[PDB]
Amino acid sequence: NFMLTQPHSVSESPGKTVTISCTRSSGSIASSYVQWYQQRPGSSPTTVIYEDNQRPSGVPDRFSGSIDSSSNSASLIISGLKTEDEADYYCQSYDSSNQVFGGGTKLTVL
Amino acid sequence: GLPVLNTPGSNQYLTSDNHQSPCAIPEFDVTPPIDIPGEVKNMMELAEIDTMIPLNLESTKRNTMDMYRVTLSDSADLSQPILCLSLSPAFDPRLSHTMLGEVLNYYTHWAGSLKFTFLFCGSMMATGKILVAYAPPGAQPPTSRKEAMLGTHVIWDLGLQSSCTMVVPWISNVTYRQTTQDSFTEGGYISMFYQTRIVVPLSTPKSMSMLGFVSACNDFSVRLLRDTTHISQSA
Amino acid sequence: DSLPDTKASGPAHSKEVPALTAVETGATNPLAPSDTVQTRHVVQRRSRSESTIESFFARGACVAIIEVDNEQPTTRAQKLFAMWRITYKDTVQLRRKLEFFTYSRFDMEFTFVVTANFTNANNGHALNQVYQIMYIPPGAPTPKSWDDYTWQTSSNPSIFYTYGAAPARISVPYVGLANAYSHFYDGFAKVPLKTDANDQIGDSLYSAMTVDDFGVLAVRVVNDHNPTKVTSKVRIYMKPKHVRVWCPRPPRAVPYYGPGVDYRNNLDPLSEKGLTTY
Amino acid sequence: YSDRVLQLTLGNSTITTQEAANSVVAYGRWPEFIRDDEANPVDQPTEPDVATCRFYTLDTVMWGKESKGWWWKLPDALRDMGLFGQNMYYHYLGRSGYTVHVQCNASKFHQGALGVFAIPEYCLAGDSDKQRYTSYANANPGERGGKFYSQFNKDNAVTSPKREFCPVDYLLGCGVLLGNAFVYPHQIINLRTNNSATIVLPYVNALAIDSMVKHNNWGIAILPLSPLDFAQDSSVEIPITVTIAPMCSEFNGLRNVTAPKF
Amino acid sequence: EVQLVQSGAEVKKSGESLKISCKASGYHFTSYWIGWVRQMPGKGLEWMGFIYPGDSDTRYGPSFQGQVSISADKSSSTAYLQWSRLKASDTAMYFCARHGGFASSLYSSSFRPPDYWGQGTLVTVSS
Amino acid sequence: GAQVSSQKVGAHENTINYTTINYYKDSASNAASKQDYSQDPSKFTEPLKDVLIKTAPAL
Ligand SMILES: CCCCCCCCCCCCCCCC(=O)O
Repeated sequence: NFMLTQPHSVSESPGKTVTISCTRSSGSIASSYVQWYQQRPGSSPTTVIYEDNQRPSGVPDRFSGSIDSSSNSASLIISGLKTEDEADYYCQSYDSSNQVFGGGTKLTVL
Repeated sequence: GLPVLNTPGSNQYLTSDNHQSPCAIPEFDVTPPIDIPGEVKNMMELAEIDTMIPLNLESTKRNTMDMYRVTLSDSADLSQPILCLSLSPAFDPRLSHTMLGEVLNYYTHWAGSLKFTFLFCGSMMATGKILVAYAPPGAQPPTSRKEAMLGTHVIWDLGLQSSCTMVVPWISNVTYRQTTQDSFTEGGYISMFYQTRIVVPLSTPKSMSMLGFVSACNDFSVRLLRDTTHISQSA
Repeated sequence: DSLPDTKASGPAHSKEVPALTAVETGATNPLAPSDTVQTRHVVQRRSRSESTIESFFARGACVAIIEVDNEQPTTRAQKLFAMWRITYKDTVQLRRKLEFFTYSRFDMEFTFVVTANFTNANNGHALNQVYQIMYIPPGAPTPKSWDDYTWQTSSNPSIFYTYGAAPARISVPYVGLANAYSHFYDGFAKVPLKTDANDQIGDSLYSAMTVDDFGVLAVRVVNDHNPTKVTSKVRIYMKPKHVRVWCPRPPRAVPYYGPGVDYRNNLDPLSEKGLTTY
Repeated sequence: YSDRVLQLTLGNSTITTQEAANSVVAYGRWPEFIRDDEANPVDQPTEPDVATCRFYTLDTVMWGKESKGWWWKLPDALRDMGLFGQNMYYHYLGRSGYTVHVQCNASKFHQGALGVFAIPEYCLAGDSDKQRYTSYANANPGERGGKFYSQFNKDNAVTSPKREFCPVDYLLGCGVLLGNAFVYPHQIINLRTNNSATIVLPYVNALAIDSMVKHNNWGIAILPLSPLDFAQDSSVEIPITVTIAPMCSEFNGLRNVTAPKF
Repeated sequence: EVQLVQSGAEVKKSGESLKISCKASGYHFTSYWIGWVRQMPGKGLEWMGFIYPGDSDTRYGPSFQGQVSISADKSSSTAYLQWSRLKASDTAMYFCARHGGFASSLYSSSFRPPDYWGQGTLVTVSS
Repeated sequence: GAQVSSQKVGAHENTINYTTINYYKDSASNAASKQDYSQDPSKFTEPLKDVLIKTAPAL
């Protein structure tokens, strides 16, 4: 029915700043809240952002979530990238009854 | 001191009631209006505007643009009608979905006069005459010009002015007719026949279309509001 | 207030021809029955009082059905507080009535009808319930639990309705941003630019002026949970008042599909009928 | 003098017709500027007058036996028309009326009829399951305009959806029967009576002044009510030309230019 | 601590039925719903079900109607994901999730997604 | 500060007034008066620039 498109991929260097996006495609964006999940190489998924304004335990403040209601796009800004940020990031949602994952974005830090 | 007595009907909710109620947003700063062109103050103003009638509604013409146009030709037999309608503006399938019919379908009763306007969309070199008649009910529906010419009729001559208007006067036994299908308040019959025929010279199209319009006169009105059957919602 | 009378007419034989006209001009020939046939004098007493805009729109139409439950917050499917998006497009009747016109300007009246029922017969114990209906304009915090701080309603309007009483009712003024509500909007909210990094930056929904146009209504049950689940529904009825409209439009002819003007399913409204059949 | 003949002159442009039915003023209102008691913005407006209030001629389209119709939108159709377009793209806000003149001429042995309608807030339907999904580029053709279709064919593309309108001729492109379209300001070009149609459109909107790049006020739809036919020849076709002139134009919020992506 | 523990990699031959478990620690298991998520190699995660012992809602995948089933056991504080007939396309990594609670809404506002995950289980055939 | 108006009597027994008072400051709380009157539809039926009498030719 609908998808959560994401940018192709990003390759950066330590100390850089990036904004990973995720564009919703159905349902009122302002109703449900998008999320973010980090999967480091050979590791299980972890929760880093949800509700658009709540952050889970153990997440450094370097990661912050934000939204754009008009464009139906959610953003994740990382300031001062680190070599240990190497991972895949998925944007997750819960529309009214089920969860839909995104296409996944690969971030590379040299 | 509150010596009051409660009467029947208290604490009920009637959807058509006209009582007051508190304001949820007191002291709101309403935006002043402006003069937007095209204000409407009565629904009948919409019923007084000409709109095309889907006259054809044949098997392969319905739900296509061909339903709005009636074909005329110089080779058609002169002894048979061009079109036939029943004067039931709100129920007849042809008149149901016109602006007049759409407005009427929200009301149960109607009364007044109607206008039928026909437009000839042939070539400038085509010419002819046509007879359009209206027969109040109570007799055999007209089937030939010999019977149609007895009732109300207008003889239309095709010339520079390509449109002719027929007025269906208000003739009824009841003050108001019903918008549903009912024989007790049936409206009448409308028919069209060739008088003479369509004549064209050489190297001219021999068949052409004709369009029809319907609208209400200035003495038309409806009086009891109801719901419409033209819109549905599934589970 | 009454319609014009009918003037008596006699035989006509004249150089002036009102029957003929030309619809190409874009005008409707304003004929009367006296211009084509002989007529008698009739004093007219019928009136168009029922056809006015106020009379046409002076009805309450259901627009939503909100369901809430009263149960322990960790026992069953937890849906014990709802949040309805204010809009008249959830139904078809009132939407079609309103969409006869392009712009409108009116006050509105809301009426709430609440009904409840049991779901299990094990106990049959439950006391009278009280319902809270809080209006949350766009940008205000939205409750995320049935008993969080947001329900303090410090500045949000709120209605406390006790089950069994007369239906709740309130009135709202014209709260539009412009000088009249726009039933149809032929435009976008964002415009892509040549300098944008990617096309998705400027993307927007066609015919959608704004998101969160009017806000939401939050509904809950103030009472704590009884030993048995109790389910109830809230029905909302809207009656326009002091109505002005502009720019009439043709009415909808095919089933609605979404909040836009799209059409998918039927597209065949008219039925078959012979050309020369009465 | 007769309504058969007519002349129009705006700016440095003139139009003449010898078989015009009559002139239609939509809703009986002539274009006018914003009065002091209705002006929302406080900036000093710009009123080019002659530089922008003139007749611009759009590209000619060809009318055939199998053509279903054409539709334009305003002020979108005039976005590239010289100083009017420059002012539209250089200002945040804009307002103007229009004078639409449709041109179509044929011999006395031709037959047909065109229905010219001026539709305010002329929303159109999409071509896919997704609702309100048409893109900005595909909803603003420009002077090229668009076309109607005889039937609805849902877009089955899975990747790279077209995101285009799919108007249906008999539904007027917005889910309403075409027969009722005459409630809008309109004229009919019946080849046996007249060869042009003139409509004067005032500024119609819910606001005193509104953005022009984002919102289209009026929509012009031309549908053949009766199909063309000349000499029982299937190859016949005649052109249709549309001329539009802004009236009482004024723009309010100045800034750097806008460059929409098409 | 509030955590979910799954079994390590599991191997079964094609055409057989496989069953994996997800056990909770430090709290009552059936406080809230349990969701099962799949991830084929190199692809994004996908839904499999969101179940709860009150009705055992085995909400199957659209293309796997009946094959994938879920259940919960209060006694062992563990939930189980079951396949009826394995296929070559079921080779993926499976994670069990759960939200701490806070869900009270009929609609998206407070019908929440999980915030704690298991370490995952891998289904393959050694070669 | 009440307002008295005349009713349009339809059925007679065998010139009748009714009273109305507003109790709320906000105008949105008032009930509909339903005393409005219609207008001329010429803006829709005859939007022509040079309006011509019906008896005269349309062209
Ligand atoms: C408490 C809020 C009251 C709201 C009452 C309902 C009013 C609905 C009127 C139609 C609104 C049309 C949509 C906004 C205009 C636009 O699309 O730009």
